[PDB]
Amino acid sequence: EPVVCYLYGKRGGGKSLTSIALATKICKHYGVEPEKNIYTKPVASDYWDGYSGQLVCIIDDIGDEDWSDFCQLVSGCPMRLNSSPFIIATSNWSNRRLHFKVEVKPASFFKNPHNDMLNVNLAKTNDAIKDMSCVDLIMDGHNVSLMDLLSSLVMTVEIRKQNMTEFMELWSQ
Repeated sequence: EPVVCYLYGKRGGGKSLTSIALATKICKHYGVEPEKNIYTKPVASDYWDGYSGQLVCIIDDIGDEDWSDFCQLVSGCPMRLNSSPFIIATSNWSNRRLHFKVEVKPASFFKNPHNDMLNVNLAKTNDAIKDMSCVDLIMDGHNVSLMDLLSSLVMTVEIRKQNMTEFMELWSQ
């Protein structure tokens, strides 16, 4: 049902900021108010209870084995009313359906020297927040931009907006 974008990396490495940036860019793409269309909560069995139709859902800090819990959340995702929400998951580490796995770490210039975390002040002054160029996004082995990721997610949604998945299975045999 839902396209899951899976962002992982070290604490304070930029995965959280990126999840929100991606979330709001998804909302802007679809002509929708971000502050009303981002449902973000730490992973938990009652994650969906407070949900009320936000376009984008963020499932945070998938740690303490939380992966079985998060697998349930995806399989049991509710519907929307435009028909699935985008799902962004964050986690310290990586690791079967249609998904995007993206490692998030600071771009070399913006890695804090004291700790290997993201220097958000420096990214701010360097106008590197708007496009999240302050961050390295690593997907299928290579660096990718936030807009590339957004564009890829939106396109595969448009692909599934058609009702082709059955035929694509057939065509793929």
